[PDB]
Amino acid sequence: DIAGLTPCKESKQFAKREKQALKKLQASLKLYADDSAPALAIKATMEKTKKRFDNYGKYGLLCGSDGLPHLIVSGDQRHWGEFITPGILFLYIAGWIGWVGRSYLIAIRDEKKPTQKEIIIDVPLASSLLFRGFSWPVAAYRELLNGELVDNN
Amino acid sequence: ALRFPRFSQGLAQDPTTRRIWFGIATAHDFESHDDITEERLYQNIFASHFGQLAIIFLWTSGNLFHVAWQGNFESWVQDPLHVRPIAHAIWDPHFGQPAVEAFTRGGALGPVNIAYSGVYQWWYTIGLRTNEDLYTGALFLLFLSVI
Amino acid sequence: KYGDKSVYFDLEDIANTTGQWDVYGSDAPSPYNSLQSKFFETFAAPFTKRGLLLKFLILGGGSLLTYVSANAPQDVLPITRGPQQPPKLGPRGKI
Amino acid sequence: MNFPSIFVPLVGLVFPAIAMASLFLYVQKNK
Amino acid sequence: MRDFKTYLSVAPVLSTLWFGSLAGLLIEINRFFPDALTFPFF
Amino acid sequence: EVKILVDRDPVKTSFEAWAKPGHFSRTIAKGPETTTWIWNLHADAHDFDSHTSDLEEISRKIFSAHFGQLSIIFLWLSGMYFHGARFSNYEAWLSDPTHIGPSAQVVWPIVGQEILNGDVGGGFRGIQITSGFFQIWRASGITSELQLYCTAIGALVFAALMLFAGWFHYHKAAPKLAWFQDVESMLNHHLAGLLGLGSLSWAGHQIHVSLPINQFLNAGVDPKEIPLPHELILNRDLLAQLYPSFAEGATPFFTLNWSKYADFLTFRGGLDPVTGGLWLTDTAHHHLAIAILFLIAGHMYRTNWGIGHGLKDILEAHKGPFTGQGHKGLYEILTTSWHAQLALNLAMLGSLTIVVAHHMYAMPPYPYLATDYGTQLSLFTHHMWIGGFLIVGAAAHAAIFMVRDYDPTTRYNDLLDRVLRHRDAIISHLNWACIFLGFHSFGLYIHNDTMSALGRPQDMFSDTAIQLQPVFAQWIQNTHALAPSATAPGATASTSLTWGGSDLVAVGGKVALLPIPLGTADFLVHHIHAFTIHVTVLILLKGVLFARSSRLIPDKANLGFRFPCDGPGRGGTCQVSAWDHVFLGLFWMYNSISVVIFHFSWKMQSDVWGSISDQGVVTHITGGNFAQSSITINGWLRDFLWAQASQVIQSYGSSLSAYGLFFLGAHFVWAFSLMFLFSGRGYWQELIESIVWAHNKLKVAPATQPRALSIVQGRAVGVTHYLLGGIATTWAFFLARIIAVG
Amino acid sequence: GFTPPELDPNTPSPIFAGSTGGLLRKAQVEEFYVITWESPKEQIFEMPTGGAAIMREGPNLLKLARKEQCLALGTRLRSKYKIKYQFYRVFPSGEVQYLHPKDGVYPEKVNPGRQGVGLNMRSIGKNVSPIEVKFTGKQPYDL
Ligand code: CLA
Ligand code: CLA
Ligand code: CLA
Ligand code: CLA
Ligand code: CLA
Ligand code: CLA
Repeated sequence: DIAGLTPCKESKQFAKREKQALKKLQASLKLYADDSAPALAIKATMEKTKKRFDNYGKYGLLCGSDGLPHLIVSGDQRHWGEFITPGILFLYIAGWIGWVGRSYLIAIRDEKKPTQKEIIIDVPLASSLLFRGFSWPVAAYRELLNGELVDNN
Repeated sequence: ALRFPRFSQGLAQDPTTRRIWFGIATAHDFESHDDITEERLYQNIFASHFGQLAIIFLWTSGNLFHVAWQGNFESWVQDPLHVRPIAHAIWDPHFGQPAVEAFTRGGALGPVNIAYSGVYQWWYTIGLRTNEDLYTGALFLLFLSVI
Repeated sequence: KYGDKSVYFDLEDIANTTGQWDVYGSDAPSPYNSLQSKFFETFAAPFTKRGLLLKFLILGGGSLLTYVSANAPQDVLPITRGPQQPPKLGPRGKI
Repeated sequence: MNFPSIFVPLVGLVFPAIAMASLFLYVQKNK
Repeated sequence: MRDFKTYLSVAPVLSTLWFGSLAGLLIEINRFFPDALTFPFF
Repeated sequence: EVKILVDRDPVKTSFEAWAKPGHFSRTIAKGPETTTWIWNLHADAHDFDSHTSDLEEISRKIFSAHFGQLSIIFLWLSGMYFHGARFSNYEAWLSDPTHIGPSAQVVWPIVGQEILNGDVGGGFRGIQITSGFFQIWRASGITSELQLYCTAIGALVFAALMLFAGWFHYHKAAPKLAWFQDVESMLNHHLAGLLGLGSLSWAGHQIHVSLPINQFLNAGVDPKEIPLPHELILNRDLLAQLYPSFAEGATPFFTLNWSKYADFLTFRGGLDPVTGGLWLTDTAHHHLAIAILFLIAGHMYRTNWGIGHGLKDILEAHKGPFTGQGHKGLYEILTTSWHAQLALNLAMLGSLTIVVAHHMYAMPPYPYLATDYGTQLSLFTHHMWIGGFLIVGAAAHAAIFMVRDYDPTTRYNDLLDRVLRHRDAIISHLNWACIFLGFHSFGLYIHNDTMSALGRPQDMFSDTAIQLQPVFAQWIQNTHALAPSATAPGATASTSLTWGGSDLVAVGGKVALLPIPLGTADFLVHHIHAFTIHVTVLILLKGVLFARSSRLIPDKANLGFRFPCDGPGRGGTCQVSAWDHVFLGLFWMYNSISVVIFHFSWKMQSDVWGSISDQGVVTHITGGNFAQSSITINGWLRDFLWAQASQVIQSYGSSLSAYGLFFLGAHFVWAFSLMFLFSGRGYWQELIESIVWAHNKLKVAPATQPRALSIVQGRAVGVTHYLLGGIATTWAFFLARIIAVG
Repeated sequence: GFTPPELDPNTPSPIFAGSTGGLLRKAQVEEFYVITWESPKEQIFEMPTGGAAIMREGPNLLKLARKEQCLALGTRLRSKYKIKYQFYRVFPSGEVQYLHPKDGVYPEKVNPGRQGVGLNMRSIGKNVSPIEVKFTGKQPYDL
């Protein structure tokens, strides 16, 4: 109960929102015969909604007074999977992309016409450097330690 | 210079209309004027500051006088709620009759504007209670503007 | 000269070169009656002086506008007369 | 005495006429 | 064939292929793991 | 002399030019030094006049680009026919057109977007379409999805044929210059073989296929039990039961007894009460007469045989005392300049599109088209926008002709010279006309707003006030209402139901068309329209006339057609080019078309569209508030924008939520355009300098030096995003409002 | 010692049918420019005031309102038709000032006898900061 928020699996308003969603979906479902393709699509949508609400309840999310889950980014260990773990994953992927791009730009820096390698990407070198960003934190840390990350102009 | 603006020889001899424009937006930029020194610039700044103080005092005096003369401060003091403040009266010859009907608010006998600047509450809190106090304050602020 | 064929520039004649002409001005004499002209000359003489006319126009216009606005009948302008209707309440009870 | 009926035309009509007349005469001067 | 591969290596064609593959991967991930608000694996 | 002049194998088919970007010109093929090159590569891509100075290669590139465009159009048509065959409810819509919404697109069940599959009816869930393809297919006699599939396959084959022809007529067998300059044979073939024969073939299809199938459909026969269209061709008695004149064959045609064909060729007019569209017999007779007129109008111009007319002689024969030498020299101008032809054809096609939109709204030619309010609104708005864009492009390319292809040393025209000599008079008179129209059209709205705000409703320009009645338009409406009485005795009914009378067509409880009243509000809106059109004309014509020189820049033609400025000199020479005149006129065309479509939407929602009760009364969508509210800007803001935007702001959570998202996104893009429109290049370049330093600090700066967008490109991006946002806003608002309530 | 050629008022004008882009009141109260050239063949050229004119063989004189128009027309004549051109400035008092070739030689090519005006013997980045020229009429670039 952080910041006066009830858990989503013990929230009456969360179940109420699920009830409204299922009622609207059933009202849409009543227009078609049960063996038809639109009826099957609506039933699949209802099952997806039920699974979504059950997963949101079981994930440990804290639901506000309006029945919607509220993310906590203060760093609480109960809610590290809302911001901190996806944030670390995003930082890893973004560092991968940035390191691969920087390595490609460094590799084609000392050429006769480097710009020709930017409008037309040299695919073998790019594919060689693609997996170099898997170990981007180690390479970046060592390059910073050896003073190769920055340029003193 | 021999032509408006007199503070800029370059703008004065302009044969186009932009001179009339450019003598307005460069009037208070003394540092770009013609044949100016440091002490003259500082004295002009001092005089303009005195003028600005005078207009501020005159504007406050006008607010007090119009509230005293056309507002309902005395009836607002007795009932701070359920009474709308009145800033100043409305005299518009272009007004139609329903405009006179809809704009007659408060205890006024004609069209008035409802004050939303909060001067009523500020003057009520700090001790002003009657219209003669507002008249005296307006006179004092006019005297301060003249000073 | 300027009037010769295929030539339109004269150094001694600038007004024709630069087109300084009276396109519609006519030097015909006055068509109005002499008595009409005399009556309008003596009856419009005080308005000849332009500074005096400007001052007189400003003062007369201001005085007449103020006199008309102040002493207009109450039934002419709707603003001169009051509401002549009972005032209505506000949407929170006069507040 | 109805003061708005005197001052509102004075400040909205007569004073602007005087002001723009004087400013037009002063701007178009050739000293 | 070398010229055609050079054309395939130009910026819009390569960007289109890369972003189409990425969009397909994201769409398939969203189909197989739908309605993801948290990271619950840990 | 008019032969087939074609050279064999002029251009080698290879991918070498694919591997090199910007091969077409010299300053660009050198390689990118800055990022601006990339933008230049997308700016001079289709400017064939700047790539080469030879007219033959330019014409061949134009011909093959036209072939590629035709291939793209055929591909798009194949896609529409396929998406009408599969993923559509056309067969369901055929049975109940008055209660089932047309739909031809379905979304996939991903990320919750399946909410866009709305209950359109007929046991189908999908996106409701407003292109009116269902009405075309019903008017064509299509009653099955197999026919749509066959049409899609045929259009795919035709797209492949167009692409092959485009490759063939440039890389293998390219026409010569004299082939393109044979304008007389081209006009003859395009008037007799393209328009005339096409109209004749479509009239044959309507007579032999559309008429019996539509008669069976309007007779209540179930679509699957209707005989196939080929069965009415092999069996003449099957067609003769519906139309007995078919028992006589073509002998009444060959004996000039055409009055025997008065059962399927009728001049009836009006609308079909069963379907709410034009009579298909009327369309058949119309297309037949149009085919005859075009076929006898296509044998006019001279060719290999001495009979015919010469365009040069016809032009040279018309010269008056005011115009001097007259139209002499225009043939050589028009036959040697593609930009002049583009200007003329763009203006004519835009005006044609505008008149097409007006005549489709006024006369719905397809069954169940008028009662489909969404289709009518979408078609009118879309073709209005297309016409405005083409009209703007007309002046845009006339300016290019004046800058580039105009010269008086050779190909000199007297009329163009006399136009250019008194251009100041034209521009000043049009300026005065624009000011006068703006005052006496919009100051009336301001006056009405002030009188209503001051509590003086008797002083406004209203119907219950000072009246500005369109006496001329009302007289025209009255004249066209009584046209069957005296002026056109052979017509049973009037040409439309929008003039007058007691006529009213209602299908399925919805009003198709009504006699449209004209009052003071229509007067004010039409004069607003005239003012906006005149201002757009002023901007575009000023750009065209001063594209070469003026009193400010006497050598503006040397600077080019598309240049930013001539520096801050002469007080400032910003946007002096004709390209900037086009860029400014784009906004005014947008404004004019927006006002036009707002007028159309509100007027048909208040005075035409609605519902018919069983007793007989008619209740409109907005209750006829156009007469009293549209005379003030506050009325447009409240009763049209604010009132009808409730159907697009409340669409969240339903099948119309994509329209709300597009509403918000279009507002966002329109706001985003103001950044490019209000700013300048220097600030962005100076900021890019700091960003470049930040990248250079970490050895990640690129070799292609980043540069801010050019001045002209900044204006182009601003106007493009402005038009996109301001048009998509109206698109989403119109679609959501007219689908939710119509 | 190059002497300026005197203006010949009796010079015939090119055949023109009239345009609205010609002279205005500025030609009367203020100066107006006059360009004289020598056409070796009767041909047709494009006026800087819009429209096309037909120059006659021999000397040709044309009066325009701005110096830029005169220079643009002269550049067109020199580049396209290869004609020597000289233009003057005429005041309402009748004074004539021989303008374009100040020494008989075109300004693009170097000619001895020209004096340097506006010449600064420093790089552009060595200009004095404005704070050092404040409260004085001298500008940083004028020093
Ligand atoms: C003790 C005597 C003294 C006093 C009273 C002042 C007072 C003043 N001097 Mg100073 N001055 C002094 C000594 C003094 N000076 C000396 C010895 C020198 C020479 C070394 C100067 C040199 C000098 C110069 C050169 C100038 C001034 C200026 C001013 C005026 C500033 C403008 C203004 O009115 O501020 C009003 C501000 C306040 C009263 C207080 C600050 C307001 C705070 C920030 C806000 C918070 C307050 C509160 C919430 C308000 C509520 C509002 C209400 C509606 C509820 C002010 C009249 C200017 C001038 O004279 O203009 C004409 C100016 O140009 N002075
Ligand atoms: C701020 C000051 C101001 C004032 C006091 C007025 C006053 C008035 N307005 Mg308005 N008006 C204003 C601003 C103002 N206007 C502006 C800015 C606009 C432009 C948007 C208008 C546009 C406007 C229109 C279009 C009309 C009015 C008219 C009216 C009249 C209302 C009914 C009536 O009295 O008719 C009775 C009217 C008269 C008896 C006129 C009396 C005038 C006196 C006798 C003339 C002699 C002096 C005169 C004022 C000029 C000289 C003074 C000075 C220039 C030297 C009244 C004169 C109406 C009008 O006057 O037409 C009849 C009208 O039709 N006004
Ligand atoms: C009577 C036969 C004829 C026909 C039908 C056309 C029709 C057409 N021509 Mg024209 N043309 C003709 C004779 C003809 N032309 C002659 C003799 C000349 C030389 C003087 C030209 C010169 C010419 C040029 C220079 C251009 C055209 C273009 C076009 C197209 C623009 C109209 C449009 O797209 O509508 C849509 C119309 C249709 C899709 C309806 C069906 C028409 C079929 C598909 C066309 C087959 C017609 C062809 C002439 C005969 C086949 C030749 C054979 C070897 C296969 C259209 C396909 C423009 C274009 O778009 O080119 C690609 C173009 O650039 N034409
Ligand atoms: C002011 C009077 C006037 C008007 C109103 C028009 C109006 C029209 N003309 Mg033009 N025309 C005029 C004078 C005029 N013309 C003169 C004097 C000539 C003789 C030089 C021509 C030559 C001409 C030709 C040869 C053709 C037109 C066509 C058309 C129509 C274009 C169809 C379109 O919008 O594309 C919609 C699609 C198409 C049908 C057109 C396809 C594109 C065409 C074939 C390309 C134009 C090429 C042209 C020959 C340029 C070659 C340059 C060469 C010297 C290198 C348009 C309505 C076309 C027409 O007849 O259409 C039925 C057409 O074929 N015009
Ligand atoms: C009918 C056919 C037509 C044709 C064949 C031409 C032909 C041409 N035009 Mg003209 N033009 C037309 C209509 C036409 N125009 C119209 C209707 C307009 C009014 C807008 C113009 C206005 C115009 C201008 C302002 C200019 C030309 C110029 C040109 C030339 C080069 C074009 C270029 O390189 O662009 C190549 C292609 C592009 C730059 C594509 C740009 C992207 C567009 C703007 C976006 C459309 C938005 C889209 C619907 C939104 C989707 C979202 C997105 C994510 C996909 C060429 C002669 C140019 C010129 O000759 O330069 C000297 C030029 O300056 N034209
Ligand atoms: C939304 C406000 C707006 C307004 C009011 C204007 C106004 C005008 N535009 Mg501009 N314009 C705008 C936005 C606007 N523009 C935008 C966004 C662009 C970018 C594309 C342009 C670009 C542009 C171009 C490219 C052109 C114009 C032109 C015109 C003028 C023609 C209309 C006319 O004179 O009728 C009369 C005047 C109006 C309708 C303005 C409102 C006046 C009302 C009716 C009366 C005011 C009452 C009265 C004066 C009393 C005054 C009170 C007193 C106290 C002073 C006019 C000055 C055209 C022009 O120059 O032609 C002459 C032109 O070619 N505009």
